[PDB]
Amino acid sequence: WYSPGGGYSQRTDNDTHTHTISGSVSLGRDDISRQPINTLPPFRAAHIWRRI
Amino acid sequence: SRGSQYILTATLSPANAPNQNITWTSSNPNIATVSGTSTQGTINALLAGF
Amino acid sequence: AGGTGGRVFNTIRTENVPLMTVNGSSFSLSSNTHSHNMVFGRGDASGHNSSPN
Repeated sequence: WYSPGGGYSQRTDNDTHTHTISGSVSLGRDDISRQPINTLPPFRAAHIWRRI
Repeated sequence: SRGSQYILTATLSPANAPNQNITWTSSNPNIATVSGTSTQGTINALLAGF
Repeated sequence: AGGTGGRVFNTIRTENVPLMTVNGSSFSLSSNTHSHNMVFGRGDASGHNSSPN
C-alpha cells in the first residue's frame, strides 16, 4: 500500500499489522551425527608398568 | 551457486584409519573454501570461478 | 627406574574435543500471510509501504 487517499471512495480493505501471529511449525533436526571415540594418537603407545 | 555451498565428503579407502584426519585445502580460496576432515562444506564466496 | 608409575598418554581417560563435518540442513517453516488480525482504522493516517490487510 502507498497510503493513497481516494478521491471519493475509501480503501478500507488495507490495514497495517500490529503484532505477529504465532503458528505451529513442523518437525526439525532429528539428532547429531557420528562422533569420535578414543584417541588415535595414543593407540599402540608403549606403557611402562614394571614394579620395583 | 552464489552463497549456497553443496556439502561434500571425503571417504577413505578403508572404513577407518588410525588418528585419521584431513587437512582440507581449497584452490582459489576466494571462490570457495572447505574445512574439516570428513565433511568439506564448500561454501562459495565469489559468483563465478572454479 | 621408579617404584610407582602412571598412565596419562596411553590410558582410558575422559574429555575430548568433538570435531566433525555435517552437511547443511534446512528447516522449512511456513508463515501464513493471513491470521495477523487488523489494527487501527480507515485512513486517516496509514503507514507507507505497509502490507495490505
